[PDB]
Amino acid sequence: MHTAEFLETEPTEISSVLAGGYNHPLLRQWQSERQLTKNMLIFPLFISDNPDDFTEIDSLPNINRIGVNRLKDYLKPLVAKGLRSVILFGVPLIPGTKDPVGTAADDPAGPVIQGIKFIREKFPELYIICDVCLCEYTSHGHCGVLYDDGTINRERSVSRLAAVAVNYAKAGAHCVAPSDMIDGRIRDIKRGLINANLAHKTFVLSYAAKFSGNLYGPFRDAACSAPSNGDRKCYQLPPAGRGLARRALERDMSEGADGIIVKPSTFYLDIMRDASEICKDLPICAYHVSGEYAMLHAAAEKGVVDLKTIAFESHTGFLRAGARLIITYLAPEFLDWLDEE
Amino acid sequence: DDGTINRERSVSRLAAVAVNYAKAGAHCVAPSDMIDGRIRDIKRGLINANLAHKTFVLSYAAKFSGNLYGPFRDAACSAPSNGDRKCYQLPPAGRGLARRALERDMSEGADGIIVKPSTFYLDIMRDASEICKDLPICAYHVSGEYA
Amino acid sequence: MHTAEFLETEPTEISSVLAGGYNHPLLRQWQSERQLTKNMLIFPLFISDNPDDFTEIDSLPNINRIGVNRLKDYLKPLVAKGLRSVILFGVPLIPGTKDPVGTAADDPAGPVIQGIKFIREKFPELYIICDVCLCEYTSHGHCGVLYDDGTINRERSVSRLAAVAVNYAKAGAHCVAPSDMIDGRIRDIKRGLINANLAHKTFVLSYAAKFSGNLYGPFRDAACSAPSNGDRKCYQLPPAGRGLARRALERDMSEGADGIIVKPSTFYLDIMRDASEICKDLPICAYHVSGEYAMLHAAAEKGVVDLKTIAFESHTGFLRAGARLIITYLAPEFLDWLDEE
Amino acid sequence: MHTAEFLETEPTEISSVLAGGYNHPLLRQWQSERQLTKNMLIFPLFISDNPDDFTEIDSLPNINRIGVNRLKDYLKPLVAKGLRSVILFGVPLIPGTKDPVGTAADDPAGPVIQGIKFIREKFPELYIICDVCLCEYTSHGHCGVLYDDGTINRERSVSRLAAVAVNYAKAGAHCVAPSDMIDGRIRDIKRGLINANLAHKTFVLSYAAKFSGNLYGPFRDAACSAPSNGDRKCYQLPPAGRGLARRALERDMSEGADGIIVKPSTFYLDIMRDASEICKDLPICAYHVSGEYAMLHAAAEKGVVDLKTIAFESHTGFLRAGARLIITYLAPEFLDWLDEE
Ligand SMILES: [Zn+2]
Ligand SMILES: [Zn+2]
Ligand SMILES: [Zn+2]
Repeated sequence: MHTAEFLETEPTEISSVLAGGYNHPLLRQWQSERQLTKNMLIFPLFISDNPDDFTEIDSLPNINRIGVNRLKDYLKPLVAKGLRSVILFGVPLIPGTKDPVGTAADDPAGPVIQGIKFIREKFPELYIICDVCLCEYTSHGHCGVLYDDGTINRERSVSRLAAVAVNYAKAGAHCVAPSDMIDGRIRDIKRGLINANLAHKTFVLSYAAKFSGNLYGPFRDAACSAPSNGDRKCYQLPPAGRGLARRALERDMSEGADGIIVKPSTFYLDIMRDASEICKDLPICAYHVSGEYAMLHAAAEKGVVDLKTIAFESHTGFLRAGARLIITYLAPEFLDWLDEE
Repeated sequence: DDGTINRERSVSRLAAVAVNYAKAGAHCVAPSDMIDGRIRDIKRGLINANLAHKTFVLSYAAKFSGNLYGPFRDAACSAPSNGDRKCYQLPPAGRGLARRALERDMSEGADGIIVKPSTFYLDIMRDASEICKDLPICAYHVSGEYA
Repeated sequence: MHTAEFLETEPTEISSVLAGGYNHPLLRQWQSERQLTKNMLIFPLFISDNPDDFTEIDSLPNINRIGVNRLKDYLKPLVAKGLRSVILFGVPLIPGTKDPVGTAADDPAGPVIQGIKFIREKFPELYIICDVCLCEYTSHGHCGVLYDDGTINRERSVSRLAAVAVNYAKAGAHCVAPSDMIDGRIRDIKRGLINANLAHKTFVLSYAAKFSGNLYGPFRDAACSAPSNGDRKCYQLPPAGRGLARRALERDMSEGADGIIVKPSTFYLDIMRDASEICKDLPICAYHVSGEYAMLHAAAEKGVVDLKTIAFESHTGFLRAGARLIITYLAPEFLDWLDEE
Repeated sequence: MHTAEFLETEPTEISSVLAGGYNHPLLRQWQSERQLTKNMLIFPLFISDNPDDFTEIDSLPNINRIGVNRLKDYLKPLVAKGLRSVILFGVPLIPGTKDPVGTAADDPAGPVIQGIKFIREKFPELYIICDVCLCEYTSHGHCGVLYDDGTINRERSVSRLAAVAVNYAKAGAHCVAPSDMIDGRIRDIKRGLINANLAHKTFVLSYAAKFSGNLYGPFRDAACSAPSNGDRKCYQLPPAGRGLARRALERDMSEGADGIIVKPSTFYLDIMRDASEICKDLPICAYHVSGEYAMLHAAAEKGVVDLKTIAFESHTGFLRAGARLIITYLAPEFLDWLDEE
C-alpha cells in the first residue's frame, strides 16, 4: 500500500539555516530594521468652519469634522497619551467661501490658520503640519488654478500654493506638506519660505509620490474635496508609473523637500522602497489613506481579518518598506496599543 | 516530539512528494512550507529522478506569517494544531531574512520565486526584483487580501 | 575499432541546471522580461501634398504615400484592429515648396498639420506623434539650417526646429519626436513648449541615439529626403560611437525628453541596453528602420528566413534589449498576428 | 503669408555640445571603443568525408564543403592575407557513419581529426578551433544523446561531449567550442581536459549564450545538421530569455570557460553588452550566423543595402557591443578590406 516516502538526504548545508534567527518572540523584534514608536505617528485633523462642530464623517470610521471650540477637548487626551504631531485639513462650509483661485486657502479667519493659532496656544508642544493645496478651497474642486480649457495652470497654481504655504508658516505652522502634485511647486514654496525668512524653521514635507486611485473615497467626504471637471489623472501619478514616481522624488528632494511622503501606502510599498534609496538621507513618511483605512475596517467587520492585528502588520509594513513616519487615522488606537506593545 | 519542526525529516518528505507529483505529470512544483533547505533537496530529488530538466521549481521564497490566510484555511482545512507558524514563516518585519531566503532558494535551484502575501509585501517584491533579477517573480494574492 | 567514449562523471551540480525553467511553451513566455502588446506599436504615415494620393514607394514594401482624402479609408481598419498611435512624416511635392530654411515645415496647409487636423477629427482616440525635422522641407535635404560652408548652423537650426515642434503641438499633435540630431535642440523645443503653455500636454519623444548608416535607403525614397551637400555623418552618431550615444541619451533626458528612441534598432540593440540603464525611468522606443525592414522582406523572399517568424524574433528582441515601444512598418501585420499570439 | 518662424533662444549650454568630437573621419575612429583587426577574425570550415570535395552549399553564399585534399589550396591564400584562426565543422557523408551516440564525433579517421592533423602540418601558425557537438554525427540530428522519450539525456550527453572535446585536443586542436547548450557540459569538458593534462594548453570557448531561432537555416544545409524529433527549444535559449542567457554566462564562466561566444550576433547585440559586464575579464566572441550572413547577401542583391558597407557596420557593431573576436563567413572579404581600411 501507499507508505510515506522519504528521500535520501545529504548533511545540512549551513547556508540553508535561517531558523536560528527568529525562533523566539524577542528575536522577531530584533529582526525589524525599525521599531514602531509613538513619536512616529502623525494624526490628521479636519478643521471646520463652524467652531462648534463635531460632525460624523459617515464614510470615515471614527473620524470627525471638528470645529475650534471642540479642539481642546479632543486633543487633550490624545496628547496626554503621547501624540506628538498633527496634520491640518481645512473644511470651510460657509457658502460663498470657494472660488476659482482658492482665495480662502490662506484666509486668516479660515479653519486652518484658526486651528494653527489655537494649537500653538493650548498645545505648544504639538508639532503642527499643514496640508498645502487648493482642492478644498476651489469651487471646481481641483488641486490648482485652471486655464479655461479645464487643464491645470502650472505657474499660476504654484504661484498660489507658494503663498498659501508661506502664510501658514507665517501663522505658526512648523511644517508644510504640499499634496497638489503640480510640477515645480516645491521649488516655489521653498523660495517663498526663504524670501519670508521662514525656511530655517519650516520643515517642507512633500507628497513627492502621490498616486491617482480608488483609495481616496472617504477623504473626499471628510474634506468636501471631490473635483468638478473630471479626473485628477493629469497631475496625480498613474498607478503603474514607477519611473515618474522615481523622477518625482529626485525632483522634489532637489527642489528643497526636507522629507517625503508616499501616498497611498500599503498599495505602494514598493514605491517606499525606491524612495528609501533615492531619498536615503531624508525622513520618509507613509500616508495610510482614507480608503486603505476604511478597507481594513470593513474586512475586519466582515471577520476577514482582525483590526488590531492587521493594523500592526500593515503599519510595521511601512517601517519595513523604509518609512520612519506614518500619517494614519489609527493614531488614537496606536497611542494605546503601543503602551502594551 | 516537542512540537517543533524536524528539518531533515521534513525536507526529506517534501522532496519525495514533489518528485512524485512531477512523476505523475505535474510540470511545476511550488514548495510553500518555508523549511530551511527544502529547495535543495527537492532539486536534488528531481535530478535523481531525471525530471529536473522538465520540472519548473517555483519556490515560495519569501512567505510571511500573518493575518491574511484566514479564508484559505477554510478552503483547504489546513489550520494548525499545536500553535502558530511563526517559527518557519518569516516575521512581517523580517526584511533581512526574506532577502537571505531569496538568495538561498535561488542558490538551491529555484527556477522562479513567489512573494506571499502580495499587496502587503510589495516592497519585498521590489527587493526580490534585484536579488532574483534573472528569474520570474510571482505575486500570490492571498485569500485574506482577496476577501 | 572506434567506439563511443564516455568520460567518467561526477554528480550534477544544481548550479548547472537551467533547464527546469524553459522546457514548455508557456515557460518561454514567462521568461520574457516584457511581452509584446498591440498598444506598444506606433505606425508611421507618409502624408502627401496631394490629398488624393495613395502612391507606391517601390523601395518600401507594402507602404504608400497617402493624401488626406485617402486617410480615413486607410486608418479605419487599422484602428479597428487595435492601432493606438501613429507617427507623421510629411512629403510636400508641390514645386516651390522647399527652401533653405524649411519654411513649409510648419505650414498650416502642409500635409502634417493637415493630417493632424484630420486625424484629431475622424480618429479622436488615436495618439498623434509628429516627427520634427527640416530634411523633408529643405531644398538642400539636410536636417537643419546651413551656414554658407555647407556645415549645420546649430543655433539657427534649433531655433527653427523649436518653432516647428510648438506649431505641430499648437495644431493638435500630442507628441513631438525630433530626429535632427542637432546639439541642444531638445532644450529649445522643451522651453518653446513651456512658453506656449503646451509642455504639460505634449510628450517629447527624442531620437536620442540616432546613428548614421546604410539602413535608411527606402525611407529616403518615401519622404524624398535624400541630402544634397554630402553625408550626414557630422550630426548623426558614428556607428562605433557608443560613448557619444551614451552622452546623447543623458543630454536629451536632462534637456526634457519624456521618452527616447534608438534608431536604428536591430543593428543597435546593445545601445538599447545602455539606454535602459541610463534612461531607466523613461519609456524607450525602438525604431525598426526602413532598411532593416526591407532587409527582412528580401531575405524572406529569398527563403533565407520566414517573415512572420523573423519579425517576431526581431521585435521581441527590442523588448528584450529594454524597449517598451516600437515604431515599425510591420504594424499592420502585428495588429493581426497578436490576435492569435 | 506663411513665413519661417524662429523661436527666441538662450545662449548655448556647453553640455549640449557633443559635435566637437566627431566632425572628422579620424575622429570617428577615435570614437570606437575598439578597432577591427585581421587577428580578430575566425573563419569557419566545413570539412568533408570525401577528401576531394569542394562542394557548393546552395543556401550559404560563397561557402563550400571542402575535403582534406583540397584544403592546402583553399587555405594558402587566406593565410597569406592574414588569417590567424579557423573553426572546424565536420560533415561525414559516408553512409553508416551516424548513430544514436554520435560515435563518429571523435573518429580519428573522421573529417575533424583529419583536418586538425592536416592543418597542424601544412599551417603550423594557424590557431585551430573545433566546434564540439553531436548534432552533425547523431542519426537523430539533435545536439546530444536522447532518452527514449525524445528528450535530451544530460549526464550521458555531457559525458560524451567531454570525451569528444578531449579527443580533439588530444589530436592537436588548440581550442574547443561546445555549442550543444546542455546543462553543465563546460564543467565536464574542463575536468576532462584537466584529467588528460591538456587544460593548460586548450582554450575553452563556450557558446555560453546560444539562442533558438530562424537564423540557422543555411548552416543546416552545409553541415547536414537538421534535427529529427522536433525543435531545439529545450536546450537552446528562448529569444526573449535574457535572464537565462545571463545565468548561462555566469555558469559557463564559473565552470571553466576561457572565453564566451554569443550566437546569434546582430540580433542579440544587447546580449553581448550583458556578457561584457558579467564576463568582463574574458574574451567575448560574436558568431555572425549563417542566416544573418545570407540575409545580408539577399538585401544586398536586392539593392536594399551595400554588402561591404553593411558588413562593416554590422561587424563594428559586434565590437561596439563588447566583442573582441568574431566568427564570420565574411572573413575572406574582410581579410582584403582591412588592407585598405
Ligand atoms: Zn488637492
Ligand atoms: Zn531630418
Ligand atoms: Zn549541435
